[PDB]
Amino acid sequence: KTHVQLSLPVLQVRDVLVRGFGDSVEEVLSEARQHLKDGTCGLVEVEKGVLPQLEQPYVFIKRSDAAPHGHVMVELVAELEGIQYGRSGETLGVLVPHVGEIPVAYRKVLLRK
Repeated sequence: KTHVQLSLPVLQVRDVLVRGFGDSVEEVLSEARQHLKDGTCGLVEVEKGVLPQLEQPYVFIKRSDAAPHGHVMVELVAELEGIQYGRSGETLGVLVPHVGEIPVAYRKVLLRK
C-alpha cells in the first residue's frame, strides 16, 4: 500500500527522551519511516520554543492534501540549518522516537509511504 493509517501518540516536548532520529537528512527520514512502520514514532506539536529543545535534522509531517476515515494525509519533510528536503503543506508536528512516554493525545494520519 502507498498509504498507511496510523494513530501517532502526541508527546509533550519536555517528556521526550530521544529528541531526534539521527545525524543526516537521509538518516532521519530513514529512521522516521522505520519507527512509523514499527509503531515506535511519536509526534510533538510545533509551537514557540519547541524546535530548539529537539535535535536537528528535524522530521516534520506536513498535510499533503485537503481526510479519509478521520485520517489527515501527510508526508515527511526533513530540515537541517533552515533547508527543507521535500515540499508539502502545513506542519502537523515534528516526529521523534517513542520509548514509552505518556501521550496527551493521538493524531490519526494517512502516511504516504
